[PDB]
Amino acid sequence: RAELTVPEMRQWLRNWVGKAVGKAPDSIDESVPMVELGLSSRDAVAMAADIEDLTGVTLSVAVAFAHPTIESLATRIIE
Ligand SMILES: [Ca+2]
Ligand SMILES: [Ca+2]
Ligand SMILES: [Ca+2]
Ligand SMILES: [Ca+2]
Ligand SMILES: [Ca+2]
Repeated sequence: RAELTVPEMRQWLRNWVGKAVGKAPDSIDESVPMVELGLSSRDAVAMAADIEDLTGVTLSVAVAFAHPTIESLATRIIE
């Protein structure tokens, strides 16, 4: 119960996207492709750095685009 969980990772991603695009985190759709959320390439760089600070994982292009939705990405980062 101590480790970072998938619900926690999902929430953190919704918060991040919500702040980047100016929307309530609860309104961020976890099933759409993250390239359709209104994130910029600059956002991707910043989010990748923030994920590495949160989890110690350096996210590869391969992993991210093979898990291209918030819910699938969160599941793969943790799991
Ligand atoms: Ca923005
Ligand atoms: Ca707004
Ligand atoms: Ca859904
Ligand atoms: Ca660092
Ligand atoms: Ca791994």
